[PDB]
Amino acid sequence: YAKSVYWENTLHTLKQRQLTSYVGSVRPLVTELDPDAPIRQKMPLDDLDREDEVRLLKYLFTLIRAGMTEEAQRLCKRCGQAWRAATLEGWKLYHDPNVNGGTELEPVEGNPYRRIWKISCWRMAEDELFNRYERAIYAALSGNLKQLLPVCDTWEDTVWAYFRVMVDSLVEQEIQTSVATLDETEELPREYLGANWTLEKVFEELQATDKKRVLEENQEHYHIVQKFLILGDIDGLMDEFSKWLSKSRNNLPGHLLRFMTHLILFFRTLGLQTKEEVSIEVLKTYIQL
Amino acid sequence: NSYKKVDAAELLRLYLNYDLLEEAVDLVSEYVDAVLGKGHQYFGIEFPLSATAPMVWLPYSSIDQLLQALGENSANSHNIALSQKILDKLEDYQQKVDKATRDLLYRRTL
Amino acid sequence: VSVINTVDTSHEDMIHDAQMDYYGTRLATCSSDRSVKIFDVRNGGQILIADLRGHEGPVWQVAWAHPMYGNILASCSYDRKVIIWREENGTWEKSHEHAGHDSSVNSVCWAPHDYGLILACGSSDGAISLLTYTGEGQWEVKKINNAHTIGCNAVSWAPAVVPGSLIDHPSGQKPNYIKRFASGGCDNLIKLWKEEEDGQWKEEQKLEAHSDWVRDVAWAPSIGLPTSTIASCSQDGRVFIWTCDDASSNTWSPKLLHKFNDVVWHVSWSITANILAVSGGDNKVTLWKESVDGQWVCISD
Amino acid sequence: RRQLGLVPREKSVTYGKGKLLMDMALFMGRSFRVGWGPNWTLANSGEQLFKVHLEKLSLRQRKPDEDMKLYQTPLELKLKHSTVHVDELCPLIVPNLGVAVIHDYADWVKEASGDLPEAQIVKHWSLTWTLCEALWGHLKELDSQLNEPREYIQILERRRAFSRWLSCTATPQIEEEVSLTQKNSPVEAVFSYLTGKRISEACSLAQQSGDHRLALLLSQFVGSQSVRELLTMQLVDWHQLQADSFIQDERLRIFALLAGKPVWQLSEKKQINVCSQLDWKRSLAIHLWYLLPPTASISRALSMYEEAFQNTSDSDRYACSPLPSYLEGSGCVIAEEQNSQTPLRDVCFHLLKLYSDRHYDLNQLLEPRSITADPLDYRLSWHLWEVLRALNYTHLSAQCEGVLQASYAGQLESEGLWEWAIFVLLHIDNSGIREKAVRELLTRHCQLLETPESWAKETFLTQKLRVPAKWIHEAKAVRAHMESDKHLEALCLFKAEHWNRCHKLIIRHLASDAIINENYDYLKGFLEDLAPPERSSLIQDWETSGLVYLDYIRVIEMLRHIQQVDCSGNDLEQLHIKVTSLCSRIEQIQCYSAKDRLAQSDMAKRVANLLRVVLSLHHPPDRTSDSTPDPQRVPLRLLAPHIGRLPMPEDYAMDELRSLTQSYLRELAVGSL
Repeated sequence: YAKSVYWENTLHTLKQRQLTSYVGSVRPLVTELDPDAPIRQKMPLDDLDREDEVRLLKYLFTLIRAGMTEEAQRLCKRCGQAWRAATLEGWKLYHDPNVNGGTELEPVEGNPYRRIWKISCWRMAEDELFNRYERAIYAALSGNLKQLLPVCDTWEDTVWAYFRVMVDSLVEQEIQTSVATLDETEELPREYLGANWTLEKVFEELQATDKKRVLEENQEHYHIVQKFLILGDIDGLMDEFSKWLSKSRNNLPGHLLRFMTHLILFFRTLGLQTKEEVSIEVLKTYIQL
Repeated sequence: NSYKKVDAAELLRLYLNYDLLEEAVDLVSEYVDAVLGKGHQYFGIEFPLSATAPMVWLPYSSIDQLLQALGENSANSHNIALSQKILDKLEDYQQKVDKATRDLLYRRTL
Repeated sequence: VSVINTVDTSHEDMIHDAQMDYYGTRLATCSSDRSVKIFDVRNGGQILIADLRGHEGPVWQVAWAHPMYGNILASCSYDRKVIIWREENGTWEKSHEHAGHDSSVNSVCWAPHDYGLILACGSSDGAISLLTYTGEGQWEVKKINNAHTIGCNAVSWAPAVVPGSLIDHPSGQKPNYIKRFASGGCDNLIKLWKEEEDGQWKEEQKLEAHSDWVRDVAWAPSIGLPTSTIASCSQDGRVFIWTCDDASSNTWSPKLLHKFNDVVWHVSWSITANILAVSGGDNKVTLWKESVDGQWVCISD
Repeated sequence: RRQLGLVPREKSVTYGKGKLLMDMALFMGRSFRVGWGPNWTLANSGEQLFKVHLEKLSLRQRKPDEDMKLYQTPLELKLKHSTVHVDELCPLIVPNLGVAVIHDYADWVKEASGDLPEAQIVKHWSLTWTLCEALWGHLKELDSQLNEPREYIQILERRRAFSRWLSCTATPQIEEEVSLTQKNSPVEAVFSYLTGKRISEACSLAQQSGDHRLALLLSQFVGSQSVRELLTMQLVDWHQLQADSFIQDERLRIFALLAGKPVWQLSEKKQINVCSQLDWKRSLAIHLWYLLPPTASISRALSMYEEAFQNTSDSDRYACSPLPSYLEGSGCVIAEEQNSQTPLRDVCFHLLKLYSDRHYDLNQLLEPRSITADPLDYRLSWHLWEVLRALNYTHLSAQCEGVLQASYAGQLESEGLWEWAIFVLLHIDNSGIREKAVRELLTRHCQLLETPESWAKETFLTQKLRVPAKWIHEAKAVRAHMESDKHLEALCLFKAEHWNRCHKLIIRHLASDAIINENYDYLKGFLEDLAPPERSSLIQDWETSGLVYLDYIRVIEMLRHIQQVDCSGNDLEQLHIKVTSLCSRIEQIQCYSAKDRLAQSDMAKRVANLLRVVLSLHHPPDRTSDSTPDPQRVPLRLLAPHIGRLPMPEDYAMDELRSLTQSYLRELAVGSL
């Protein structure tokens, strides 16, 4: 709805209330126009800007959920949110290359207060006054799995939430072991710094979830293959193929039997071992396809 | 003249509960004329009867009971005159409620 | 018919409404004496629970919430207010006060619990308000300005299972609850209202058959019935039933039930939808039944 | 004063002024509203039905020991003759396609037809179900045939059975008519017997009266058409010769009946109508026995009877109209009602029409006005439809089925049979309406007091009707919110399998008082059924709360056991590991009240003493003194690193320090010996 200014309808409504001809109803609204005014005053926008902010925040999350964080910055820049376009940079790892004595001059990269910025982004994830998608945007850049899972509404989104935070947490553990910072007096949360991770664990937590969709998708044939290829476990994968053939042989999807055959041929072409009695019975089932 | 600005109907309920029928007749004689703007400020009323205002109200339940409470003593000419003093004034009011209603309907149909 | 109880409701002045809870264990009553009075009525007893004074005018309707949200009551007044009241630990206090109307608020009605805790209110300015509980004591307020011309008199919600409106849904998805309500006014109109995909509220359909000011309107509960049905009453003494025989057609038929000797004030559906109660201007109630021949027969005269 | 009444409306100063919109006390100051409640209850404020009544819509004046059997016995018959299907989220109940139900009902009403005060309604239901026995039920004649019984034999046995029913519907009135007429006119008594097919008794009375050539004539009339034609000539001759006018009109009425003449025209211009003064059943019986051959159908007798009571252009009416038994004898000449385009008739006549025409109306057949003097009594209406649906009649409207099922389910809610209102609503084919109607009704009627009556209805609904028990406890949780009990809310929410609602209530309202009273074995009953990995991996905050309270209880249980049995070092290693796992976790409990903070500190004082008893069983003495193991011999070196984590107040922690300095000074006093 907004097409020449950020929060254009609330800005128009304030400029209309400043006119001594305002015989309108006084809907409670923000009186300030910085992007924190709704949370500092605990007051609403008018409902056109309050649709556009909710539309925009889902598109920004959908782009970051696709690695398109640079497009999420360009969408913030395109929608007049020059401020949110800058917050979407603050996660970048710090570097001054010139410390090693350059022959010419090179740029300084990242954020030398990335730790304090992650603490601040975690604080933006945990107040219920922020939108689920803005909380998830800052969570996916600060390790807050606990505020990210409230938006991840597919199996792929739920696997992604665990793996995205597992990398971010292991990166923080190597950095906070190797980079001796001084006089920093605030902690990143011990639920995230004290996080033990394994691949097997992530694929038990994905079976502990209340999200019934994920519990039904975590039983379909390719999502099962995706678990086992991520684990590297070919031994349990051939017992899945046995657990399928022994129940379903004549009824299996013909393209899944083409895939099961060609994955066994790929493993054999790499010299990787398989449960050859089951490899034989997949091949016999595919000749019988 | 404090309590009239809070509820003249809870005062009229009290005056009927305590048989103060002449104070009730002159309280109704003020209240109807306060709604007709001659003293609205003494009855808490923001706006007297106009096709430019909120809609008004009167305790007709208590007024019907006052007219009966007078008429129960119909052997007295004073009770008859006090009843007429209400009735004659309530049409002098209700002809203006009719006009204010017609003046308002002609401002919600244009 | 047989009497159970004859409650001595301690009101000094005219009663405008009398409503029980979802279980018939409690009774709320409102009046010209600026009070709402709540009673226990179990087993034919009477005990006063509260004298809820705290409107400043005559109170024109009461409405109990569904017990899924706890012991909540709403009431509306001549003073432009709608007050929400709640019992917590066994005492009653005010849990909201909405004064956002430009004249007397003549009716209130809660949504089906399936839509969330939402109240609707109709006003003598011509508007309607909707109040949605957002959480932790807070309320969103939507105001449908000019919803009726001359004034708004009554509001009643559509039941959250619209008949037929499930056939296209494959097993394992949620119902898309199409929130709707009906409202009557001094424009002689009944109007049907819907929430759209932006969360705004819209005039969906008009229902035009009374020759005078509509006093009240009530939607029938969709228990067993495959049709969608409404009752409404008028200042010319009519009552119409209105059927909608196909929920995809959105098309309504007016069926005259009766025309009385004076005004009809209110219309009230049984909790099994099969019977209508009708409040007449000669201070009576009459009771009405649909036959298997689809004809509306009196059961009180 | 005293307060006066509300002044009656014709003396109100507001009278007629409801349009004066600018004064709210004229516009609404004499309006009122009314509120329905469950069981067909109403709240009111009018002139007769300040004050409010509570009222009920109810049928008759309460003999519960009698009234309820006229619902419950038919319902415990119908629940044998439907199947229950469980392939949806809400089960469906469907009729058993067949005939048997007609006999279950017909022989039940034969028993019920005696002493019961609803005797007029029960006897009309007896006519309806013995008519279903006559028109679709068989068990006796056709059922003797070890071959598929031909349509012709069915049409004939249907007429043979109905040619009993039209006598059984006539006998008590004939037996009163004869008791009166016999001693004044034997000719009217003989005619009355003949209108019920009692030809043997008519012949017997004619030999008793001295009318022997009338008795002889009557004795032969059961077959030979020649006698019907011989009396047809004899009447034509007596009329043409003007000899008729010297014979009794009452006797000419018998001769006309026998001759198969419904009206006879005499030489006086008198007419003798044979059906005059009779009821509608004996009128139809004259068409079935005297105006037709042995070889005609029921449908031809019914159509010749309908040809006898309507207006034509060419004949006077000679039969009466078919009317419900509660309108018979009334004298009501229905004056052609100028709205009611369908004239009312008996349910027995509508069933005879549906037997004569498979596409005849079901709406006027199932409407209670055809059955009873009450527009609220759907008892027979629903049980007729749930036999016609079993007989594969399918041309009722879904609005009319919906109005029948909702009206009879409301009749069952109102007189208190709400579990049978569920049985009716479970015959709703539409799943989305069926689930909501059953859950909405359960949400009203399920009580927190699990009484013998609630338990009988809950076990009936779950064990007969297969109603998912989750919704009984969903309803009890919605009731527990209204009646504030958060133990019965937690328990009924737990009986609906959403773990986080039970757990985050237990940890705030049930855990602290249960620990404070050492009621461990009760708190355990909630926690070990929450504990399984397929439930507990869904629970927020479990490992720092519910698992801490539960590991504390299971540590107490494993010591309660070791204090009674010769257990192994492997089990005491486990106990020391379980205690060491618990100290820096009682450390972590979310204690919202002073009770929770006291439960946490007494759990901590108990754990500090458990740790000593576990360690003195790891440090037993050498085998030179037969003494019990000393908890004060425990090394300080194994106690202090774990006690220095327990959330204990000074009044608990400085006592722990006196116990620790006692073992430290013993580590010195047995270091210098």
